[PDB]
Amino acid sequence: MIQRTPKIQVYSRHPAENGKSNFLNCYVSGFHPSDIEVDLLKNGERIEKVEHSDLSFSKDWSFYLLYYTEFTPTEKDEYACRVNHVTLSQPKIVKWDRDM
Amino acid sequence: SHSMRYFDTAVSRPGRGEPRFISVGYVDDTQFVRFDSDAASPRGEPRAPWVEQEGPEYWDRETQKYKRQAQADRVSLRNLRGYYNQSEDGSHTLQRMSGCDLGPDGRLLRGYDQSAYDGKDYIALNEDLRSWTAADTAAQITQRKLEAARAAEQLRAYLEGTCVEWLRRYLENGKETLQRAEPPKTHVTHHPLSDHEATLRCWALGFYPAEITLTWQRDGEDQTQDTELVETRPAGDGTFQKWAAVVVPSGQEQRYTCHMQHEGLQEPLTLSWEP
Amino acid sequence: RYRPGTVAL
Ligand SMILES: [Zn+2]
Ligand SMILES: [Zn+2]
Ligand SMILES: [Zn+2]
Repeated sequence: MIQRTPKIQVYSRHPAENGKSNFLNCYVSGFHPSDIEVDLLKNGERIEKVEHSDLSFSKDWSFYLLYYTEFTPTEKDEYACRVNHVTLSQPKIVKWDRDM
Repeated sequence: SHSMRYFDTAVSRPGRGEPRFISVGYVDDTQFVRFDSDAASPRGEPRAPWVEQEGPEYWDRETQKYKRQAQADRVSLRNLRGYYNQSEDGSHTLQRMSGCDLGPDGRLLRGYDQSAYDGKDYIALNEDLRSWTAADTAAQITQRKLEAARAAEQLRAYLEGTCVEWLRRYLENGKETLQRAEPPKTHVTHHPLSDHEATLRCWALGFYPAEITLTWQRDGEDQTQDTELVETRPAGDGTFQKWAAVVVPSGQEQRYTCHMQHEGLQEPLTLSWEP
Repeated sequence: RYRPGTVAL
């Protein structure tokens, strides 16, 4: 069947200043089929209170979801988004760069 | 260009239960409703505050249409699974987009009802709103089954009455958020990759609606070939984010401009890297 | 408001 591998972007809601509350977003788009597993990580380990949007899809029929959580950034803490799908042999871990 | 769209997705899980039906309704790029058949007691729920008001008949009835639609899709999969003699053990996806483009005079611009099987165009409703189009032989089988039923008559009445009428009501009920334009906030950045080149990345943030055009230009000439352009992404709070980037040889940064078109801006915005 | 019921494919 026709299968498309997810594009993943990891970013915050607003530009991140330390000690100021914000949201960590992990946006997954352009994938097919819909079944997909997504976890957000803090310094390696899972974050538990993660919400997500309802399954929708673009003009070319490919799916997108947003996984997000409130957080408070810190110079030392490292964040990421882990993403498993059929088209991947291995779960992809994408590091949050701070650039926006 | 105001719009309501419903996005249905039915996926088969042959060795683990009935297929799952999930539907989400948008007015433009703002979600207002969902139905998930894997929910505990499945009902159509509000996802925006400008439809929470609607009475019990409204919500009971939408739910009623949703449950009946989920039954037809399970059936629709079961049938289509036949029409390609596919094993009863691989998962399969049916997707549907139905909705309305509104006009200047509060009138119908364009109605939709299209589908796709396993991520691919299967059958669609034509512009006139009383004729169909298929992709292969297998969707000819459906075309007869839908002409016989007079589906394009009952969809035309839906998307010429109900959809336009109820869109207009949603736009008016959620005017504070649906019919504002919040144009983009912008900056340009410069990251060196080597001694001799740097990525220039033009950022648009805090915009609604999502439709936006970002482009890079070297002395007027678009750099359509060199411009990396991520998919627009939600900020989480109703606004969107996008960037466009172009690797420029250092020394020549001043010949580059970033051009930006969005509903919330009346003139194109032109932007450059100022050291 | 959602589309009305149509015969399966
Ligand atoms: Zn308007
Ligand atoms: Zn060099
Ligand atoms: Zn180089």
